[PDB]
Amino acid sequence: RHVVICGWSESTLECLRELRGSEVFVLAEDENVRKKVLRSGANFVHGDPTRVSDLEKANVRGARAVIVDLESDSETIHCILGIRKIDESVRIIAEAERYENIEQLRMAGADQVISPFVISGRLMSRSIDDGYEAMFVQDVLAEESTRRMVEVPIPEGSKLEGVSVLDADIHDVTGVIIIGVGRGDELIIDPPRDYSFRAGDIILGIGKPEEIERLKNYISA
Amino acid sequence: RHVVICGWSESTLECLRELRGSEVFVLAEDENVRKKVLRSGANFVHGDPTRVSDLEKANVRGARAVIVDLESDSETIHCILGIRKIDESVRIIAEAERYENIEQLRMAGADQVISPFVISGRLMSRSIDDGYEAMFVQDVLAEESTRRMVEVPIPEGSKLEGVSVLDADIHDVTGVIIIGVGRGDELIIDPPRDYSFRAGDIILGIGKPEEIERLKNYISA
Amino acid sequence: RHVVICGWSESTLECLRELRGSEVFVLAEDENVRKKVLRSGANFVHGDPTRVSDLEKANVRGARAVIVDLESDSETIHCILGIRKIDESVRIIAEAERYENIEQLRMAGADQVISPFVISGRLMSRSIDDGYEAMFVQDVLAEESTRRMVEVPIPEGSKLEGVSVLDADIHDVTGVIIIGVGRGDELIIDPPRDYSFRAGDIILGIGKPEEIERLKNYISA
Amino acid sequence: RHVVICGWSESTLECLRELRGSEVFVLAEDENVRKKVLRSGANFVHGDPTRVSDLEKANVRGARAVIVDLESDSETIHCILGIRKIDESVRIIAEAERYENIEQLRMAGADQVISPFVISGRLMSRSIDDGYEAMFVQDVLAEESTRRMVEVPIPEGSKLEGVSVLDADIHDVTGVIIIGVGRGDELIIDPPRDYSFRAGDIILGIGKPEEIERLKNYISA
Amino acid sequence: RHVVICGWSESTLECLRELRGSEVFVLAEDENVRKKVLRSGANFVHGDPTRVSDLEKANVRGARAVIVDLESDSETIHCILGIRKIDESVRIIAEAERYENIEQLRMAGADQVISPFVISGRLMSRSIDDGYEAMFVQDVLAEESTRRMVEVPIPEGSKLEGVSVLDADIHDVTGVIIIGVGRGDELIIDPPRDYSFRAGDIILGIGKPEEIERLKNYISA
Amino acid sequence: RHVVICGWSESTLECLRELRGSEVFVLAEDENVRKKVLRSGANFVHGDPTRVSDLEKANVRGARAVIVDLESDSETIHCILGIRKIDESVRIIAEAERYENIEQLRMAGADQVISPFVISGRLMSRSIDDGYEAMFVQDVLAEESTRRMVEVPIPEGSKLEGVSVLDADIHDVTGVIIIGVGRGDELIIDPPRDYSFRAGDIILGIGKPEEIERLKNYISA
Amino acid sequence: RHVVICGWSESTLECLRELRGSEVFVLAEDENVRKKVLRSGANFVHGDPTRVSDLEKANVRGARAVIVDLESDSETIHCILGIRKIDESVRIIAEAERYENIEQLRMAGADQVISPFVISGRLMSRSIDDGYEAMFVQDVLAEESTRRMVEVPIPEGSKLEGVSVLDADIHDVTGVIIIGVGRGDELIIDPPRDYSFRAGDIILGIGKPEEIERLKNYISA
Amino acid sequence: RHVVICGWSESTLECLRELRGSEVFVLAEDENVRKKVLRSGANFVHGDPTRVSDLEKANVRGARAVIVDLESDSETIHCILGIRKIDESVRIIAEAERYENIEQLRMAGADQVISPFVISGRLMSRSIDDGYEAMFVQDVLAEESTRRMVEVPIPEGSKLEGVSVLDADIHDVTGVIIIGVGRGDELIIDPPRDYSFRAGDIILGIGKPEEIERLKNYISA
Repeated sequence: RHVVICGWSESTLECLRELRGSEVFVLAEDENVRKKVLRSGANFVHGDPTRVSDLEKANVRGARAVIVDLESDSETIHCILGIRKIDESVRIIAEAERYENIEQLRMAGADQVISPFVISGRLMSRSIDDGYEAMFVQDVLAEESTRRMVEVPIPEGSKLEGVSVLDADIHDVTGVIIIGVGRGDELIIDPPRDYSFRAGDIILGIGKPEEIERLKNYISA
Repeated sequence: RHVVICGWSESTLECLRELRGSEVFVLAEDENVRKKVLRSGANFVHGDPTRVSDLEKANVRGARAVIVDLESDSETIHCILGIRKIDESVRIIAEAERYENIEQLRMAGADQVISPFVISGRLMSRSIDDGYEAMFVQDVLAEESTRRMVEVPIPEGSKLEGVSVLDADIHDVTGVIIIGVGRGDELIIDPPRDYSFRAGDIILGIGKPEEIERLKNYISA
Repeated sequence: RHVVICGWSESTLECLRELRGSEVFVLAEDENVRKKVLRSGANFVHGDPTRVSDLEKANVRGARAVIVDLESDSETIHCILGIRKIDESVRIIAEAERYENIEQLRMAGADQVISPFVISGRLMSRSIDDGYEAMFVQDVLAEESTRRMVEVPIPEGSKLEGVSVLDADIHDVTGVIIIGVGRGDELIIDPPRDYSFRAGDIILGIGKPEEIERLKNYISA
Repeated sequence: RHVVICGWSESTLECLRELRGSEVFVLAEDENVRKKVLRSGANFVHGDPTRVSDLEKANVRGARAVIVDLESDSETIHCILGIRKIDESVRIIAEAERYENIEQLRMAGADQVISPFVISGRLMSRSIDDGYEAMFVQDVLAEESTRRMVEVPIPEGSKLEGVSVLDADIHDVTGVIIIGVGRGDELIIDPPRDYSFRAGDIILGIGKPEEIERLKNYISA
Repeated sequence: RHVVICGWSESTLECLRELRGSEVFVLAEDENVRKKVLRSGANFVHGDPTRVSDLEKANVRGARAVIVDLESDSETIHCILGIRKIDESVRIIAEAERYENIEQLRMAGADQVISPFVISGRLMSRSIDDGYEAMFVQDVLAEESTRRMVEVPIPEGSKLEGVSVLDADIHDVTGVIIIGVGRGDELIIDPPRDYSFRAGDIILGIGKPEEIERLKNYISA
Repeated sequence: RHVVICGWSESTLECLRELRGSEVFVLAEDENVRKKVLRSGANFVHGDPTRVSDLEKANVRGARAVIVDLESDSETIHCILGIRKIDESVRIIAEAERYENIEQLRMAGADQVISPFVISGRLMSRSIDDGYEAMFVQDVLAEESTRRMVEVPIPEGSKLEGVSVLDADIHDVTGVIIIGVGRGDELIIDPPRDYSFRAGDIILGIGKPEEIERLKNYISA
Repeated sequence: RHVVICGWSESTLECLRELRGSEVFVLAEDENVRKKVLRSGANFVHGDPTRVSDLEKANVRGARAVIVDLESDSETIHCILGIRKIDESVRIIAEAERYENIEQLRMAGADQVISPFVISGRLMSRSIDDGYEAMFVQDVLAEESTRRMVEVPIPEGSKLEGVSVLDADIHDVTGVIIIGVGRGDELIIDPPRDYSFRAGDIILGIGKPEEIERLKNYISA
Repeated sequence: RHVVICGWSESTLECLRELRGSEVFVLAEDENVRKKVLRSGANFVHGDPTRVSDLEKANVRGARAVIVDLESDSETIHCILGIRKIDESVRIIAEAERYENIEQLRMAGADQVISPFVISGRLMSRSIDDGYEAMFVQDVLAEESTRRMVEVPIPEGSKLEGVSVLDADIHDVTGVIIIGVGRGDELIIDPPRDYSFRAGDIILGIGKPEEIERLKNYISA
């Protein structure tokens, strides 16, 4: 199981910061891309990511996950549609440029959508006056200068097994703010006070390196 | 006061959903852009955002804010530098493509920096396995489908003035998670338990429309 | 109610041979297209037919039909999807370039697809030796030099109402070779001999101009 | 005896679906085309198909057939002219974009013309209202989902030799709709009832795999 | 009756030095050509000279003559074919780039071919050693600096009517070297000594302007 | 000694039909040109013909002749200027686009100018009415179908040495029309009746292959 | 007497900073240049500066001076040649890119040559080590921070008329470093100690605005 | 230690006249640059000199100097900033196009700036009338035909150590016109009469080669 990236932008370069060590195949039609992809220590596959026979050429079936990021949403959607006809199980992460098309990328079959231009534009217009939101996003989601965001799983037979959010007191015990809990494909933001934790649940929250460290300790029993 | 936009992408289009009805002047060299900018109900100024004389031609001095989003960070930086030479007061929001260049846009004189490709790429790599963080960002920062992030100010003569975060009990009172407090240019994420609120402080948090309303009530009168 | 054409090619031009006298609106982004479109006696709408806001600008909702034929299947698919989110009733006729994408075009929401490239290329390989098929296609489906394909509806109170296909004996009476009968969205090619006609049925036949005239009379009053 | 293809499009790619296994020379001047051609399993000769020296380089002389599909009818007509100047015998199959030029493709020398854009354009305009015709052509000339078009010869000493059309009663005996009969270079569509079959005639008809198979038996032995 | 020019090169600008005073319509697709064509006191028609409807648009039927000079031979031919399809009578002067195609221009329907590239290439290799031929062509066919080639008609009731070439003694009486004599469509280069002149014959030969005036006088009245 | 060719048109390719078997080097900057240049059996030198160091690179000093035919007159002139700067003796044959620049190539330092565009334009305007001149240029200077122009040298101790033009009676003895006589750098078109031939003079005239052969014999031995 | 400028660059723009107030015609091929030229307050003529007819359209004849700065030395040379055909008197100032062509620009007819790329590259290579030379040129010929270069003429009835270099002792009297002396068309840098001044001689020297001011005083009255 | 050059122009070509034989590495993104750079005897690094990772790859750290001259002031500035973030010691020589940006190039960290466009344009306006200045610049800074600009160090134990400019009398002794004295980073143009020389001072003068040679000897041992 390996990672396939369709298209190449700064996004997919930043993506290879955390996959550089894993076998990554980049599928793009432009030749000039070969140089850049090999600069990042990834495999390059020359072909058209909108063509079904070329998606297979890059082992899309049986692959760990596919990241789609082409030059228009038109191409991005069409590429997704191709993957779903090749393998309906493989995880698809795709970038959406236009807001209109977030819905389309999902209906094409993308598992998770990323809308960086929708965010950017929204953060711009809000930050005209103040935009403390903007510098939050910049410092937590972009730079992670002091704080980071974490997905921590509750392991089987955890200390928090069957413990309500109220009793768990996660924020004061560990320092991490609890944003929400994830089960399956579903995230419950700001969970009810008496929600009960299970093994396999995902805790999502903001915290510094140490507060995160305390969190991981606080969970295994 | 009016808003000047340098360059044109989907970001700046998405940006105009919120200023649509305000005096917005878009400065770009490409002729094809006039067509789209007039489609969005904004003014068009034909010039080179990197040339100082064209920046003045677009009323950058004494403008409310300038948003900089050009085709490369090279240009973005060069544009900012031109603005800082016309007016060192005017608020500058700029989007950075490469990570290495976030530091540079600040040194050039940008007030708030946005890094959509840094976020996008980082979200991509971590969402290969799970990515509940990814769908959080998607549903609150991008789509605002159920929840939203808010900046509410503490009015002069507030009910919460001189009251600590522990005493304020804002989470249990209103439903809104308090992420941080802004004073001046400084955002304090997860503020000290005994931190004292002042008039003019900005509350940054996540909430549903109703939970937001209860917060607005909870401050004034 | 009018016809909207997304994109411009020789197909969409040949299409105006039969609507030449109707309000046809052509939506395309390339400026060069205007000149050609106005030489055809057609309305031109400048815009991106993959952008929902531009499709609506072209009065796609409540139009007679939308013809989609863009530079790539990628865009053609995307366009269809956008139309389908503006109006799910409007009839969509779309041209597929690649074979793999005929079924993508239907699953996007096009009511009728055409694969001129697939027909053409398949016909090529088959005409290397003989190819009486190719000259059938050319002389009947392209030039209509002597014979034509016809769709003739069986009107209310028709002479043929409730008459069996063998009993009707249309080929020997009229001259027209009956290929199939259409009801609703379903075409029964070579219908069983004991099939009954109803008012509303469509007869699909090959025939000479006089032979077709003879059919129109044998049906009504 | 081998096949020469001048120009590269989705049509010529679809051609090699049926030619894969035989010796094909593809002549175009774009280099990008080498890649797609060798992964299609054909020989590639880089050069200008409108230039006679390059056509000769591509073994047009004494080829089984030459298929011409260039970017404009200008080039396609010029190409055919060249081929006829090298070899006036070789079967020329050429694709006409514009209607006006179908007449010219023949006058230049092409033995059979295909006009995909003309067919497509006409099917579009017709299918606005109903278009059961479109879905016939789609499901028999393109997809061959249930029915196909056949060209079966009458072999030497066949059961049907010297038998009249009415006497042969082919539709009822076999299930196949007889469209026409080919003698020499001409197709007689809907032949007279008393037409006599000869060894060497070609039957052009519509039928399913079983009906087709029944037809081949019905003639020989 | 008026002159129609397809395409635009330096040739066609030089052609206009002697029609400037007549109505000339240049038919080209390039917008840039408009500026140049109006700088010569010539009319501009915007259109595709290989498309028959654009050819008709520019009054090709009933035009005095059509000059065809397009960007490739492929086109020049296609253009000529279109003109011949509108009017089989109209005089066609066509410029030929490749030698291969001098034949094809004539078969397409050109009344006179000009092959400046062929002439030029031959003069090049020829003039490496000597090329006295080269400076003749330069000084008589290009510059006409002292001499020039003449076409002079023999008027009705001419002093030369019925006089043989020997008896007429033209070179010695007038100074004009006779190259040939034209009747109908036939050009006799170096006419035999006993060739008899007729009213309507064209004398073709080289001469200074005084030698030409001498000939004019020597034939008429 | 060898031929150096700056630039590449159909002119230069035609030029090579007569040198094919000589070491000819084509100096051009374009990569596409390599293909075509090696397709004619010529050598490719990659350089900028207007850059003197690249000019030297291609053995311009001490080369038999240099043929200049670049894409604009600005370039052609420039080139000629470098070659003259590298060597004032070397034979330069140069093609002229605009009439304005025939003077400029000669002053730049070209030995013989060819102006096919000027010739072709004049022949166009001329041939609207008649143009028997046109078909002469076509059949004698371009195609040489039955006649051609010759340059025949008078050998040392020729039978014509010291014989006058009248006494030589060349036309009547040989069949060749004499146009002019070449001495040194000077061409005397239509030489006076009493011009005395010398060993080294060049007879320039039009003739059939047999008429030319007759002349060669008539002069020597 | 007005100024014609051929071609547009930052140079010709920097030029108009000192000319704005006088009649300037700018001749350029590119349309985009119009807006920037009228923003600079000079007349713009659209046309080909390498063509005589267009140069005449731009009023080169009897202009005060013509400045030539086209995109290649090729064009600049051709351009100058054209001007010299129109007016052999007009002062031609031209900019040389390549060093090899400075000699060509003069031989073409340019009165003064400026070689900014040659000065630049030369200053780049020297300054690797020290480069106090680089900062002199920058601070005197470019920025004129504290000092600049002067050309003060010696008027009729001059105090210095007939006085020698040693006796005039110009540096000690005025602070101005005497660089050279202009007589006719020729500058004598660092003249003999006993050189005697004349009215109309031009002094070329380096100085501050006060030092320069004293020199003007020092000469007249 | 070696020299790194970012971007390529005739400036950087002229630069290699003085380092031709030294290890020069040229960093540019355009493939086409490769061939030109290797014709100059320099090394080519393929990369984007605005990307920090690519400046690193070019060994910018600890290089002798870095010369920046890119397509636009935007890119030139970005480059300098990248270098200063890699090494804040390395000497940066950069070329500025626009006047506004000379300010910026230094503020980005360039040790020495050159503005060939500013000089050139300034000289143009100045030289419309006379311009002996321009011919100083041309013949001394550009061509160096008779006289050169020089930087000579006063070595340790110099004859001139601690001698004033009045007492040194360098102009009358050696013939070189003393312009300024350089110490550290500062140039004192036209130094005071009684300025004392020190070991390590740089003398900036204008001299003939013998004049300069005479200075080198007057200065040592």
